[PDB]
Amino acid sequence: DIEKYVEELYKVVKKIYEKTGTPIKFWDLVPDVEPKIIARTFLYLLFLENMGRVEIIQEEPFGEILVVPM
Amino acid sequence: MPYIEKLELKGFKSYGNKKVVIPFSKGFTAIVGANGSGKSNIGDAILFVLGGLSAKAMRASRISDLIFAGSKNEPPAKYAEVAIYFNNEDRGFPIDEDEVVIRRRVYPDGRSSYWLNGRRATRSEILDILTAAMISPDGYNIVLQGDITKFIKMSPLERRLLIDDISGIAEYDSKKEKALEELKQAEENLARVDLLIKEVKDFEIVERRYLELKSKREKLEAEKESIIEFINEIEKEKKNVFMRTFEAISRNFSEIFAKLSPGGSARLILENPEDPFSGGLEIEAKPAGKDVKRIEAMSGGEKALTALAFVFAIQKFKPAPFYLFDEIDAHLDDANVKRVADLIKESSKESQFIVITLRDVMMANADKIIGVSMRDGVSKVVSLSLEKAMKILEEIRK
Repeated sequence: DIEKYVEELYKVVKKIYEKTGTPIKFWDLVPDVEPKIIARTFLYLLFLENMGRVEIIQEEPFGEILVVPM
Repeated sequence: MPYIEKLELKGFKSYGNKKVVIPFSKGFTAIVGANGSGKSNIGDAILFVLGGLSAKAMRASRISDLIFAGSKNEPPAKYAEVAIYFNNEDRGFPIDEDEVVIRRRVYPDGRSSYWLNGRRATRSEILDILTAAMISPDGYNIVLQGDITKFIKMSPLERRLLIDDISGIAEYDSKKEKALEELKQAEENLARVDLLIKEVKDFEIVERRYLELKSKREKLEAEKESIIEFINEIEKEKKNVFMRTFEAISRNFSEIFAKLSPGGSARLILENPEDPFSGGLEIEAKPAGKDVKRIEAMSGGEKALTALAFVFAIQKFKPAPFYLFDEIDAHLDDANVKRVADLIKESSKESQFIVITLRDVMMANADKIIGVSMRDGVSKVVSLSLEKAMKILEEIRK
């Protein structure tokens, strides 16, 4: 039901990382300027991180969030 | 009203030996992540630091099982620790500090220690300070896993006592106890004077003593009568304050339930409207197109919407400092979760709300979102501001 959207987002993260080799800004991953879509992108990344497929990096609270695939 | 600024966890359940700080919105925070991330342990942490004694209520089998048991890269903790930081700028806490810190540690031997703003304190002292601030260790405003079922199975008497509390009639019970003490002394003095008059019944001596006793008796009788009137007045006022409170919350409950359950309706019921304190508080609800059912007979989503309508009916009359929800959406579809989240967001202007969820429709309405994920058997957090996010992305839309 949602598993395909989480996997889709993973493949996007991996493909972009294979091209830049640098951490991906969370902001660049959010496809619409709508609170539910911001929230859903964040959630799908947290799903991926709990499964060990990405790492979420944040230095300071409410600071820039970056994503690296594992 | 005071509100939670942050929560610090160290060695507590899935949170490891490096202190983890969880910041909160003054308004609506959502705590999100996968099931199994440790997001729900944050709810248990708040029950814990506010004095919870029941391991089961904190989703543990024994108190010592709250202590971080070690992970791939970490040893077990020597103790579990949680600290909660309240903003007190308006002195909701009777403490002359802009910040009130409560800290609890539990050790493998099962003992707990508490601190209040750095100084040691007993659990009783902590509960007293929380009571003074009208913060409940596990009151109606805390609805964690299993608490909707508890509210459904709750006795009508227990349900009324909740309204007794909100209404504030405890001050009337106090005044009554003191007037009964005065009445007691009056009666004792009357019986004493009555014995002395009986014995009295030399002429000048006995007449003098009889007149003085008859006069003391007359004062005592007037004093007795005025105390009895005062008690009667107190009892009327107590009933009045309770009924004013009940009728306003009852109205709230019907409106809110009709809003959460479109086409539905519901009522609070006093088992004895003539003397409310001799009976319980009952609930009947009629979902759209279904028969009238009574709350203990309700299942699934209807049951959760009813319990939530009751919580918000109270918070609209007398808002608590914060509300803490988890699993309230387990039997609600997206359409229903939307209605609850809108109600939460609208009420979050008057109370702090902390909702543990993975439902994006609930998430969407939050001021801040705390994402939780478990990395190598250890939970860690990432914090996001939705207002900030909206601004940053609107500006990128150029």
